[PDB]
Amino acid sequence: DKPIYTLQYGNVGFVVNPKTVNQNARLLMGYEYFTSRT
Amino acid sequence: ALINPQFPYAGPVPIPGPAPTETMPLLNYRVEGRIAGIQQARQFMPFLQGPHRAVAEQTYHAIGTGIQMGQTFNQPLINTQEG
Repeated sequence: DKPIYTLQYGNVGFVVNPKTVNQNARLLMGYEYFTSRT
Repeated sequence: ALINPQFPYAGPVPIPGPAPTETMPLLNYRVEGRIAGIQQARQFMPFLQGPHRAVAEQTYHAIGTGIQMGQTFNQPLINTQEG
């Protein structure tokens, strides 16, 4: 209902504060979005 | 509607009806409503009112300096053709 859109309210970020981090840890991010074709 | 003679539809719901209640009354509401908490002039946001740059142009400053100095080598003299 209110898509994340920088330029509407500064840079935005997705945050994760981990309690435990093993070797080779990583976040796989998946996005669903609409965009502009200039 | 169809009415059929001789069995006619009663000419009304008549006087044998059972008045079941006198609960018909909606008591008018009387009330005083006050929403008066101190208001402070400000709200905090991450950003309001900015029209952020999607790309900037390239930008620069400028300088020059020096003097006019030179080491030169010239073509030799030649016989003049005509004139």
